[PDB]
Amino acid sequence: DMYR
Amino acid sequence: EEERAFLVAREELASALRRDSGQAFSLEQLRPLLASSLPLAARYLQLDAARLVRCNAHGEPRNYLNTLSTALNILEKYGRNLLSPQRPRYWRGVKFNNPVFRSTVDAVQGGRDVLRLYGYTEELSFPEGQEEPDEHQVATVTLEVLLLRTELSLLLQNTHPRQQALEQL
Repeated sequence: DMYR
Repeated sequence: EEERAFLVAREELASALRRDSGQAFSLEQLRPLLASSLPLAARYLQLDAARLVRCNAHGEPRNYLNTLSTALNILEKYGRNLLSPQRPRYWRGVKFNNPVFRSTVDAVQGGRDVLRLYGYTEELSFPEGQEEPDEHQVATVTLEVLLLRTELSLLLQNTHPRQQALEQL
């Protein structure tokens, strides 16, 4: 989500 | 003298974030940070709020402040993640091509520089030498990010205690  | 009273509250709430990551803040608690006569550079020590606001201030305030607040809402969550008792798996790595980031944070001038404040120094990612995030710094940046989002929302709804000074940006 926020890191991919 | 009076700058100290601000920093005390600033630190006391930063400590609160380190204890509980998901800690929520009202406008009642944020009050001493909002009603201080200090300038921007003396209220945001890590965050460059001035640059974040004025370098994205193109068009209607009703539109760029919402684009800005949307980014600050994600940046605050980037912080709260590193402060969680158990941190997410890929915490040390932030990819530009990532959906949530590019659609939100990378749409704002100076959005990346906020991540560098969190600890993502090597170019974004944490350096290998850094095995775990600085709990004090992150909570401090997270607080300032939360504080800025708060100030902008009070600007959009025209209730900011110093609305007649911030509009000079």
